[PDB]
Amino acid sequence: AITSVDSYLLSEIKPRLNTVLENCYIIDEVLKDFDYQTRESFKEAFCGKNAQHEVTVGFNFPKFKNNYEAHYLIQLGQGQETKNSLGSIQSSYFEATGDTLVESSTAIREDDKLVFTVSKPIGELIKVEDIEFAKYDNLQVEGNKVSFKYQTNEDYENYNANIIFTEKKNDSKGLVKGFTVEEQVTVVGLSFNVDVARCLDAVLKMILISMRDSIEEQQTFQLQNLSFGDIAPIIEDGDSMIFGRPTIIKYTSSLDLDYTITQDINKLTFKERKDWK
Amino acid sequence: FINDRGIKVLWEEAYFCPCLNPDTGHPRVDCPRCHGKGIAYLPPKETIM
Ligand SMILES: [Zn+2]
Repeated sequence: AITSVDSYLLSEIKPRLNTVLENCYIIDEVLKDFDYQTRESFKEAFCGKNAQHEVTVGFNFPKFKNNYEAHYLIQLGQGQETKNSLGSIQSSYFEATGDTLVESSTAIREDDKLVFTVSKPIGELIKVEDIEFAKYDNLQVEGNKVSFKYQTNEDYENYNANIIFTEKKNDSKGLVKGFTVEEQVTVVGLSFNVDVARCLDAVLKMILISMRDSIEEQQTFQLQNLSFGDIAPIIEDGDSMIFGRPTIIKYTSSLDLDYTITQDINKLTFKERKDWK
Repeated sequence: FINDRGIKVLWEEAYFCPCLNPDTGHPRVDCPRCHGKGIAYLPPKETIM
């Protein structure tokens, strides 16, 4: 697909940041190496459900004033194409497949089959969690349902699973045409307190490490590489300075389009014609 | 003195438009209340400046 690393990072960082900040022992583990007073002051101010201060995330160049006490500024950077395929063919498909998804589901009995229901039509099934079927189990997929023989499996009549699958758009042939790009985004934790900037740096590094395992950047946005700048005053001529430490996140990812092929051939036919010269 | 020396103007007061994207923080370019500027304006007021 076409991709937007900045909007991915914003969407991914915001919930993760919230869920760490609402959970005191995570911060208590992340900041174990800092000075005791720095740790306790940060945990008192920003952390837990009762926290009176708050962190914020957003893109650069807003028209309004931000929470300069603690704010992650996201800042889309450079990139370049790095590797190309022969014919620019990144892949080919017989059935137009959408995004990868993971969904929780439960088995139910139906007509002496077990079935799992999924919210969308299954374009491909990658994994039913914790199950490997035998041929006897007569595994079949149909529409948005996975179906599974009941006879030997009655103990599992309400078994709970996670389905990893991917959507289908439509039944069509085509070529995925495109290339790989290596692209940079900068993130900086702004604070007018230097110890807050240093803690926001630690929290962001933890978040990015945790992010490396996510399906989003396992399937796309691969090879996350991190670089770190000096701590410096970002703005120097207010009533106080604003400090930050930049980090650069670099990703390798595919830019591509679905070139559908309308041509289809369903019968050869043969004829002999005679040359009398 | 000001009423003698100033020209008549219409003054309208700025405020940020509530159409700003809750994630990206940028204005919606199709917004009718503000024509792609992030700033909406209250009804005009007659003044001399
Ligand atoms: Zn508007």
